Amino acid sequence: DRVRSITLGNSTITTQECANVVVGYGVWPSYLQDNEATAEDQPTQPDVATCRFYTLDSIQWQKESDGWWWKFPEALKNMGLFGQNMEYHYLGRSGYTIHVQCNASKFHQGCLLVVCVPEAEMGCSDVEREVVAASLSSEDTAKSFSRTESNGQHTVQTVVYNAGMGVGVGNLTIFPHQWINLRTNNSATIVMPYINSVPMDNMFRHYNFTLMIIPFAKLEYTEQASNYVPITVTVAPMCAEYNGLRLASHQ
Amino acid sequence: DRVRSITLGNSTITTQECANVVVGYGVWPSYLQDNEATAEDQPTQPDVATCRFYTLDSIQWQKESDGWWWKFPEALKNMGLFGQNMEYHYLGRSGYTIHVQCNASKFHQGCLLVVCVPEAEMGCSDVEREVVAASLSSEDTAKSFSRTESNGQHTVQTVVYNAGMGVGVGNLTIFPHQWINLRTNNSATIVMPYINSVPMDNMFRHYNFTLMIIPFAKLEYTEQASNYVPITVTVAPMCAEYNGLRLASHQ
Amino acid sequence: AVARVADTMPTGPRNTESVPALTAVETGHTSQVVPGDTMQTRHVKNYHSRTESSIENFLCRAACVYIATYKSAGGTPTERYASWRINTRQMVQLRRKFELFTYLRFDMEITFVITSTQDPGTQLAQDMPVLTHQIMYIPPGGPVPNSATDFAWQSSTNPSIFWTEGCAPARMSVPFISIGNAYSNFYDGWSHFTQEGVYGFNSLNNMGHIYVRHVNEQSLGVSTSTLRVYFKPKHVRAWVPRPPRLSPYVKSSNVNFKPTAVTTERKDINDVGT
Amino acid sequence: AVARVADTMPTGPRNTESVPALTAVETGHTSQVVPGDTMQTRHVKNYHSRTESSIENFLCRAACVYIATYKSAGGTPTERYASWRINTRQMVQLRRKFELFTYLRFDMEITFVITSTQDPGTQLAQDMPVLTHQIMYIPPGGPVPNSATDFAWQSSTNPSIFWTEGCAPARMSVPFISIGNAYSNFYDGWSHFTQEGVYGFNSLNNMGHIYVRHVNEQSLGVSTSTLRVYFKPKHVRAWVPRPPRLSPYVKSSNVNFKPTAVTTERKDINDVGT
Amino acid sequence: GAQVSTQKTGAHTIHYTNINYYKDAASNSANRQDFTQDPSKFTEPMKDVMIKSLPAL
Amino acid sequence: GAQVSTQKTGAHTIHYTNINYYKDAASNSANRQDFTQDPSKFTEPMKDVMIKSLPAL
Amino acid sequence: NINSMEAYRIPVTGGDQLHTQVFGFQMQPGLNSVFKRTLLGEILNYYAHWSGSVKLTFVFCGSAMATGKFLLAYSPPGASPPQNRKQAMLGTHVIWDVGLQSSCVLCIPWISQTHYRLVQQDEYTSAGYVTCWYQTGLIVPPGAPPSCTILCFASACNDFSVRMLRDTPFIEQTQLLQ
Ligand SMILES: CCCCCCCCCCCCC/C=C/[C@H](O)[C@H](N)CO
Ligand SMILES: CCCCCCCCCCCCC/C=C/[C@H](O)[C@H](N)CO
Repeated sequence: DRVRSITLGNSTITTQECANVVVGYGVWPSYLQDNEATAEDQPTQPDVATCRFYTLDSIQWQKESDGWWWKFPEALKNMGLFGQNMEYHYLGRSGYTIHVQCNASKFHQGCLLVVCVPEAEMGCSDVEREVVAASLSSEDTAKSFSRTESNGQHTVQTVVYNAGMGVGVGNLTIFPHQWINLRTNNSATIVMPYINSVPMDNMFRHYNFTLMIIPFAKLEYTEQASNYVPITVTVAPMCAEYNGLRLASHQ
Repeated sequence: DRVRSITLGNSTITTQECANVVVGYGVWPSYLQDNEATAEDQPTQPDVATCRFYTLDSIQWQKESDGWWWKFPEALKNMGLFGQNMEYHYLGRSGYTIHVQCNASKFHQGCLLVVCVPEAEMGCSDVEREVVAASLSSEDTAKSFSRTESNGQHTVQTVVYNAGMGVGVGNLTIFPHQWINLRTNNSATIVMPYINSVPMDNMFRHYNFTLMIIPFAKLEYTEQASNYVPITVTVAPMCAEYNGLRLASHQ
Repeated sequence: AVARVADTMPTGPRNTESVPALTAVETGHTSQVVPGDTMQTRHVKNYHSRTESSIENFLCRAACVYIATYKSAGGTPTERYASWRINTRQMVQLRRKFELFTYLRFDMEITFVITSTQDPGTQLAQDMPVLTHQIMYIPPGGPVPNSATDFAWQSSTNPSIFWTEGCAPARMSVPFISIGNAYSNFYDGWSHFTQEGVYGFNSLNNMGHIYVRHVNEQSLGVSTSTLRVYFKPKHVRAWVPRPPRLSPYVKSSNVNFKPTAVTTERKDINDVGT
Repeated sequence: AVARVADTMPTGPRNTESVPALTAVETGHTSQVVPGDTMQTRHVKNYHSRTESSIENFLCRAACVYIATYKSAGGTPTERYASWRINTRQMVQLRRKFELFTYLRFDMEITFVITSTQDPGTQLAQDMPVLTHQIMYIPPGGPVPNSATDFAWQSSTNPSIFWTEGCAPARMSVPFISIGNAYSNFYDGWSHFTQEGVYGFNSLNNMGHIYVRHVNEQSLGVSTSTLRVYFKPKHVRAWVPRPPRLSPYVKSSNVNFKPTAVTTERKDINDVGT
Repeated sequence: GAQVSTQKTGAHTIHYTNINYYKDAASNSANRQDFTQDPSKFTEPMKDVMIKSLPAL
Repeated sequence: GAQVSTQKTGAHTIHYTNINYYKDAASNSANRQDFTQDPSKFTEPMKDVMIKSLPAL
Repeated sequence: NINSMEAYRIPVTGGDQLHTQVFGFQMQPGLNSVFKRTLLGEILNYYAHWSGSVKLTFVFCGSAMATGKFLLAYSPPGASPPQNRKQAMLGTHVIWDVGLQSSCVLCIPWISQTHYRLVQQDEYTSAGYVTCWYQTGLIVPPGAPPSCTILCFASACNDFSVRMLRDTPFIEQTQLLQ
């Protein structure tokens, strides 16, 4: 069916033209068991105050646009009380729910690829050098891809067909993905569990997964139609818990 | 027995010369039941991240000192994650545990009265006027009493024998109280439950209770002894929960 | 049997409302359409299997990971032994096979292939006994030998293997020796909590070093030797498969690249010839 | 399973008279306080073990104990063979591991690693057969060979092993051969009853000697060889653990030292940086 | 100790013997005959089970 | 002679075989799987058993 | 102070107090100037990996008429080290009242994302800091010594583990000892 509703915390999300819900690699986000845990102290578990939908900034799908990416959970640094527990606790563990919505018309056309890339290590633009943190993820805005080659000395290689990683951009469909076809679809929701090699990790020096939105089939329309087609991203943490409470840093 | 230990969260408090534990008006701090609750939405319950011991500032018991007061929960505005949930949630409900410690010697002497006054409405110094909020409670320091009459136009009447309220200072022993006699005692712990007429209340415009420390028998010593006797206050919230999550204000 | 492939069940003509070919990729779903839905097929008993395509049969083949040379000369004591911070990034044929997966947990056999020669110049040997090599593994933090004939070559706790030339290659087994629960091939993050330092997997690589030397002086001439290390991962579990790499590698500590074309060119879009 | 570590049982808040943190070191007692007494913990199932930290897994690793050289020349017959009064004090890496315990009782495997070379000079060999070495153990009091080609190299009762170059290293097993009931690493006392003589463990070391030689004349040139002895103590029981040593060793028969600082310096007492 | 297992032969004396000589589980031979698979996690990672013959939307 | 014992594996065909070939007890392999311990002799070498929760003095 | 007995002693003093730290060091039991040469850190240097929870016991060796209270804090490595008692009260801390029982065990928990930490640590497997601050201060009677001495102890709990034997980088030699 095409109508869904996802209620988390004090916030709901209603859609009327939905494809389905892709759920990670099969499993649902849950809490850390006693069989796998290694932190000795008691973990905190804020149910409603942390696990709720946060709406990020809006971008503009232009006719010459090529792609964007957000790195998580760094994109929700100043989003409510989820970002306040990250500063006070040394450890964190959470799953997510990534709702991406872009409605245009019956007369517009286009396509998007919404992947969630775990451990998306990204390559620099000047080889024999290294990126900096200010070039990987902005504070709330989207870092975009470039159609041509990136010339910078400390930026990500933001070419689009190599996906910023050195791999084929068509082969990104292994990861949990949907497609926003403006002919059939309106929104794309992806539920990602906690994917890491360690049971918990500090969510300041480790981007857990990267959300990429890439238009494979570009946007065209007619001059009678609208000329502003925005994309909005709404991400909710799910089953979040923390350890290691100390002073806030930073700040 | 004289040795106790109170463990809350990731923090413990050890004493070796304890009187007892006064527990409010008989009852223990607990969570709000479904029989009495009026807020419809789900409340948050941070166990370890909020309900733990917070050490306030230290004062100096001089030989001519007369008293201090702290208003709660305004004194823990910038204390950890307890103060971060107060800004984000419109409603709050918590009990407390007030450990006050002052060790001097076998050769010092003195006495203190540690009361917890629910709804301690305080009188201005210029009658036919009204106090301001900056004169009732500082950001972390203690507001003190004066031996003489207060002459200010917008301050509390900080005379000590009227206790700043218009009542007798000897009759403050109705409230949950201990005594730090330096002959027999070293610390004073008081467990206060949630005392209000409403089930929950916004903890910015309503000081729930005021902690007062008043020396009835003053401090004297000999010149061979130490001349710096400080008092330290350590307050832990207990069974804290919140409702009404919105934007942080303030700030 | 195990683990065979599915058979094609026989199919006749049809005129149905249940069309299985028409689907929707927008849900992020790969279709389960077998050939019996779009054409008439016959009952064949497919006896093929996927034993050669499992994870354990794909990775349990030894691959070279380093090539190290060292001398037996006099002077320049850095050439009298070789060093290796342990990597799986220096040789590309095993680096690309590992980097199809994000995480990996396995045991390993490690085979050392040492092959020597005689160095030229005056005052040659003309009668030499066999050579013997000591291949010491130093866990992270141990005493590093500054040269050959050092005190750190005693190895009372470091595992060392002694090997004379002419016999079979040396080989031992190593368990899953990581700190975490999987060898992270990719690490999207930093080393310091202030988002500064070393971006990438090079901060997670803390496995130790490998030192190899000649235990014999000789006393007449020089003979170089070439240690080649071989890695065979066994008892392999793997998680989160990645796309295979497109651009060629540049560095042994980075995923840095230069942007390459997606495929090789062809003449036309409809180029069924020739 | 065996031998795992204890789990942390879950803990809530408390207000008790039973304080477990306050103790008294004056009784000479190390406290049994687990983290559940001073903070709230959660139930984790700790699956770690202490198999790698036992006595047998700590000491059953071979370490070098001697390095001995000998010739095949003509003239100076003391260089034609090597000697060793058997010690565990000459190489430091095994000396420090033994000296964490006062007493020790074990069996042993002893591996000999012999590595030769060709000595320089005129009239070289240019065609030599393989070398063979005889490694005779003389229990205390036996006939000492004065040189190579002696009558004492018959060894009708002394255990000897003959080893050609090019094969695997020689290896045999030795039981607990002490006079007492434990190898005393430390001996606070003398040798004579009048409190005179040799103070220390050097009077208790009566284990015999080890002699190694070439059984072949050659008849053309000289080839030096280097015997390296390796000790692996197995079936180990140990008693009375000692503090590990701080100052570096000087002598092979003494605990004499020079007074060293207790640690390395740092800038301040409150030096949490950087 | 004699773990008699079957060899690898193609479907149209097939048994072998194997002893574990060493005291460590990392010392064993490779687990070349574990042929499990579960491709539904990447092919069908949906919340609702999708039928082929029924329409998707 | 076949002393079938268990290998070393981590808790979330594990048996090996061992023969004693030589006539001496010092000829055997190492006793790497004896994991007993008794730390009370150095941690609590007291005459009276001390309780944690009860005070020492 | 390393060529004397004063390395093991902590100075505490009289007036007034409490704008000063008592001591402070990183939590690195195998690689630190503080406690790699102790009994715990000497056996740790024979291994590469370590795990478990570490105890710290503090004896007050002042006079029997001296009072006092201290704050013994431990901080996870997520943020900057604390500079006063307002930043150090948020971490794991106990409060030690000096009395008839003259010891207090601050038990550092095992909080990390990995099951094991390296002995020769780095920026990845850092464990944090251990600080100590005055809660109230020393109050002595007339005729008593005004300054005292605290001793520090370190040992392991019952869930400590080591792994991956290696040689210690603590002792060296050049030639054979004669
Ligand atoms: C002289 C005796 C040599 C003993 C040989 C042991 C040394 C090798 C130990 C390390 C090998 C473990 C496997 C390592 C794999 C890579 O590091 C991972 N893919 C990266 O995390
Ligand atoms: C040519 C055949 C050689 C046979 C090899 C046997 C010689 C070695 C016998 C002595 C070794 C026994 C172990 C000795 C240990 C130390 O002496 C003790 N730690 C000191 O008391």
